[PDB]
Amino acid sequence: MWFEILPGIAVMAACLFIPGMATAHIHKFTNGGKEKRVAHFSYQWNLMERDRCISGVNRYHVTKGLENID
Amino acid sequence: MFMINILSLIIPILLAVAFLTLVERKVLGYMQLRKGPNVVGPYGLLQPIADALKLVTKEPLRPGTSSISMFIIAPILGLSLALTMWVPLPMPYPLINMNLGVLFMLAMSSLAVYSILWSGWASNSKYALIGALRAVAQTISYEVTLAIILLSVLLMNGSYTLSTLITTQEHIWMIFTSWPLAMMWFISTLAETPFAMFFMAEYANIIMMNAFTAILFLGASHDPHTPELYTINFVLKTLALTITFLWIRASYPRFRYDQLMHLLWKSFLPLTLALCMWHISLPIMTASIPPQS
Amino acid sequence: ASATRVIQLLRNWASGRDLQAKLQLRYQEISKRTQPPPKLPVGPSHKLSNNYYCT
Amino acid sequence: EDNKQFFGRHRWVIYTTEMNGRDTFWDVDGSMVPPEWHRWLHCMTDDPPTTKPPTARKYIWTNHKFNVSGTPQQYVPYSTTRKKIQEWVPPSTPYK
Amino acid sequence: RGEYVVAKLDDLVNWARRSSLWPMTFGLACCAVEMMHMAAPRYDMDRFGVVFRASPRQSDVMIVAGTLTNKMAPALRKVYDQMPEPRYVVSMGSCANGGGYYHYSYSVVRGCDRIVPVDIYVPGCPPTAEALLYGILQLQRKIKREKRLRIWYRR
Amino acid sequence: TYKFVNMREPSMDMKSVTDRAAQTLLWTELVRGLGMTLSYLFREPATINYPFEKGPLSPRFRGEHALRRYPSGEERCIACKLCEAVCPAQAITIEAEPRADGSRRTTRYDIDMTKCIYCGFCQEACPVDAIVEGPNFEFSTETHEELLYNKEKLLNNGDKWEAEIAANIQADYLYR
Amino acid sequence: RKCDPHIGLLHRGTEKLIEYKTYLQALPYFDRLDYVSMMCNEQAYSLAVEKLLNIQPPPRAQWIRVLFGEITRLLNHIMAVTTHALDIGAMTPFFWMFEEREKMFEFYERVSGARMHAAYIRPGGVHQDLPLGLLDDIYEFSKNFSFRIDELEEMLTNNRIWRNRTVDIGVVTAEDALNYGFSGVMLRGSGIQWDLRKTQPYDVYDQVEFDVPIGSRGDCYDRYLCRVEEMRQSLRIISQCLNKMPPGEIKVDDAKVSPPKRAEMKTSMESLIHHFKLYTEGYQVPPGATYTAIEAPKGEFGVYLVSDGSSRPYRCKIKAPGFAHLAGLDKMSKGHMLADVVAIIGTQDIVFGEVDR
Ligand SMILES: CCCCCCCCCCCCCCCCCC(=O)OC[C@H](COP(=O)([O-])OCC[N+](C)(C)C)OC(=O)CCCCCCCCCCCCCCCCC
Ligand code: SF4
Ligand code: SF4
Ligand code: SF4
Repeated sequence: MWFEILPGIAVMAACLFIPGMATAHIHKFTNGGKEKRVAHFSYQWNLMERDRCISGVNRYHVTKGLENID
Repeated sequence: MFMINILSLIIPILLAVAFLTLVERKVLGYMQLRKGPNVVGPYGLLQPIADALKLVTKEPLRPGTSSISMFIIAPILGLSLALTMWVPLPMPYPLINMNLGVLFMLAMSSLAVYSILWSGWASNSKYALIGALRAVAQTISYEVTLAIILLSVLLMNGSYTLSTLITTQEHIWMIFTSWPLAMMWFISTLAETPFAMFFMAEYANIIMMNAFTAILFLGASHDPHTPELYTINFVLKTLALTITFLWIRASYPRFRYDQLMHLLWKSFLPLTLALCMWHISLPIMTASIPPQS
Repeated sequence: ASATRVIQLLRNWASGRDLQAKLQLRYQEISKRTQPPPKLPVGPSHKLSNNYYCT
Repeated sequence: EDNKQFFGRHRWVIYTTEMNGRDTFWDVDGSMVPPEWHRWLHCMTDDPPTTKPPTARKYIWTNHKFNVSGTPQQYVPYSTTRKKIQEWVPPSTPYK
Repeated sequence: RGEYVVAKLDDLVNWARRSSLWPMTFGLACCAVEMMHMAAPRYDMDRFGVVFRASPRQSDVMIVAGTLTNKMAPALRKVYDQMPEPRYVVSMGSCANGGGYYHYSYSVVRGCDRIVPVDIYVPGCPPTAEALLYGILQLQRKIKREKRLRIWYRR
Repeated sequence: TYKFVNMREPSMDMKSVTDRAAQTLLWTELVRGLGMTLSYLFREPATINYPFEKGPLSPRFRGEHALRRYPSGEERCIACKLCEAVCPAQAITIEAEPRADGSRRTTRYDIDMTKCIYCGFCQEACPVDAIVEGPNFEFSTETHEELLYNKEKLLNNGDKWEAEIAANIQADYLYR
Repeated sequence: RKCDPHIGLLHRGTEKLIEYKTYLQALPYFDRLDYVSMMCNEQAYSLAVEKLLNIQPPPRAQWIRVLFGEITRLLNHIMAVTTHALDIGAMTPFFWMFEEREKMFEFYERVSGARMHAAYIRPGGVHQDLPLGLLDDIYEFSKNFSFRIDELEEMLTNNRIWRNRTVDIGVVTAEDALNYGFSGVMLRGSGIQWDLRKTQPYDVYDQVEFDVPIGSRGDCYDRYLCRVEEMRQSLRIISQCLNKMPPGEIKVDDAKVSPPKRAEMKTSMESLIHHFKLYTEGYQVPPGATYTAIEAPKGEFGVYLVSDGSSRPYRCKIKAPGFAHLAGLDKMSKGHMLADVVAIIGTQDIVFGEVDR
């Protein structure tokens, strides 16, 4: 019957699904919460380098808000 | 862990390349009153394993008049390409957010012609020589329609950054603004697409072309917090397109070469130019030029 | 036959033709496979008189 | 047996596990069907042996055999006739 | 034990080889169009999964169907040479099996055997669809009972 | 009585040319092709499961041959040699002999199964219904020698396929 | 520029072994001649032999011959178009229609007992009777057959890619075609108003109503249209045939040409003697030389049979329709691109069974 196609499509749908979910989840992980900041222009990149420098632990995703300044 | 993410893409795509074949045969089967693979495992679930390990156990005969060096690097490029354009896809968040992703996709996908060109030359047979010649001219004819469609599409997008496509569509599917181009684009994708490899190379091209068409024309809403929404929508859209891609595989007599060139250069290229002219002035026409940044 | 109404109106619309009127395969429209005994007819020469093969 | 299935699929089977000293759990062929039911299964009639068994006769096999090719029990042909031009029998004696 | 491992690897390999054939069909005579009738939906010779054309190099079993005349004698033998191992041929029909209805003709080799070695002899004139599909199943079981890896370890 | 198959001309009114331009610019007859096979996709398949069920046959089916015997167990063959004479591929070779009892039946009966053509002339030639083709068709082999039948194998099949032969000939002796 | 075909790759000594087999043994060769259509070849051989024998079949036999003659026409025309469809691509009509051929094979199975090579039509009529309930299934399939053929047309008639690959690609003019010995679809495709069933109605074809689908232009698309309308114009013939099936004996009442009934054989001696002699040497055909041709489903199939005056044919030459058709392969493949040649043989409708003899 025509619905026997679905077991065929379902597994590859999972096979196609895994790359998307894995990339999003590892982005959340290796960047610790906030997604991987995107630097399409030198302005965003030097922003990121400022974040890495200001973190003091060489991790751009570490953010120091109002508790840092005096 | 970034390396793990690559294997978390290449292998499942490789399996995805492996596993839609049973979808093809059973869709193509059930279409013609047939059943498709259903005796090997439940509903042919194990049919892909039934063929792959058989193929790797089959000895790869090599023609006597074959240049081994080219005969083994042409599949190397063919697989290397077929698993490389999967990397910049804006699927939730792309592995590589290249600011020129569309250009990179085109340059590296247009490189696939070398594999078939080398295969025909390295094989060194009368059949292989013409077949390579026919395949390449059919292919090299069709980037000009590919490039113009994508170029003219991207005027209302904003840039070649593939991630920006999601922001552009958001409200409506982008087909509603360029549906004359969608049929223009979709048809051109059909024709552009050792022997054990060549299954994998063109086949990832088949799904990725539809994945590429999915993001381009039928976008989705990417919620910043929950990414699974875009994952399901992207997969569902690229499945419907691929089913259509095989829907037409067994629904038309195959094109003949003289019409194949005639169809493009006399009925596809001139109309593609007009639509590009329509979509280059219309953002200017309505003061709706998009932001690149 | 089996196929529900929802699948039916999909296949009628996609084809544009009423396929349920006649199917390409037979559910119960055939002759019963075994048949009652027959009685074959006779011909123009199964007579005993003026059937001389010479004429 | 069914009537809802279409013609050619209305009557069907799954096979036994043991067939004359041969396990049958994965492999299947069409020759284990006994003749009495071979008529009913192939839709050649409509009276199963339960309803209409075959006429009992001595020479009819009491145990149907499936196809045997590829096994130590094969078939091997041979001349069924008798020897002709029989070699002249020589006597022995010592000699003359 | 290494004997157990070679047995499992034997079973794993041929299970594919008994489920993924590709028939290079030799369309010659009424037995050949009868094959395509098997690939028709009524019997579905593609559900087990062997493609109807399969091309020359993309093929495993060559179904010799039809009368084999000396006209085609060298063409098939050169084709059988190009068929990569493991390669099997199933002689279909009385004409291809021994000659059939043209055994005494001047322009036909009596049986496809005299040209190539055959694994399965399916009889018929023409053989009924399943009668050859059963023969394919017979070749399927013939692949189940091979000792390729087992013989290598034994040597 | 003859009927033209291509003499229609396309009307040049605005409606028809609009139909033609709409037909090609945005493909419709091709989309109609998609719709037809889609309806075919949402339809039951006609593919039977072999050998779990097979296509229907008829009582007149001609397949693997088998000699028969009388209810007494006495063979039907009388070595009248009719089947050999009519056998169009000369697959019948038989030799008779004055059997010791006095019934004098055949000594040899070899059917060259790979020469036979399953034409069914042999059964209709026999005046005592000795040689018949059983409904079996799955009797393939891996050896040429297996196909070449003989009197013993023919008798064995008659002992094996007897329910079908008796029943099929019972459903057919009025027909032929 | 060159279109000389290398043929004989199937050739068997058909005529040579016909010279040594008796007429009854000669019959199965024609079933094996065209490996696309079986039964309509028996019509040609049978019609020739009865004409020499000066024996006509009973009216019951005549209608069964035409009924199975038409189902053969469907059978050949399904295979011809579907194989035409396959070589271009378009595998779906190939599968969908081949499902229906299974029904007609079962019809062949029910009457003759064999799937393809029926050997059902013999000099003097049909050997076996029509099984009870057979014509109802013919009515069942025929009623549903038209619906399938519209599905073929719906996918195929207006398809631009098929049409464009089959319009004006391969074309032969009226005088070149008719001079080349063409027949069947090609004369009708070129516009020639000729058809053996209408001009010289053999058997019972005089008492039936149908039309001959001829067309203009002469290219292969119209030949494709000619076959399709033949399907419908065939379907009306079976519709009238099973509506007007007369009651009578299946074979001639002449025991010297028709073997007696089995009951007669085992009861009356002259039945036993005649069957004995009919199955040792058979009837002796009086000397003569007739070329009888019929409207074969693919063309005009004829046999030129000379009779020695004994129980064997002196020489029987087969007029293979494809043999004349393939002879013109040069003419209908002149100038067109290489990719279209397979289309030409697709519309040339060459089966290797009879062109290679
Ligand atoms: C204010 C409005 C501004 C914009 C207006 C734009 C113009 C109006 C609309 C024009 C027509 C529609 C757009 C162009 C379409 C193509 C035009 C063309 O050349 O057509 C004729 C062309 C050529 O037709 P032809 O060759 O028969 O005739 C062309 C004309 N001559 C004879 C002179 C050469 O059609 C094709 O090429 C047929 C299809 C080929 C591919 C086969 C598969 C088709 C599958 C279809 C179903 C799937 C569709 C998927 C769509 C996408 C989904 C994501
Ligand atoms: S065995 Fe019979 S059906 Fe097969 S090719 Fe030979 S003659 Fe034709
Ligand atoms: S069916 Fe076979 S054995 Fe019988 S007469 Fe014909 S060729 Fe000879
Ligand atoms: S099988 Fe019949 S025809 Fe042949 S020799 Fe025996 S009795 Fe005579």
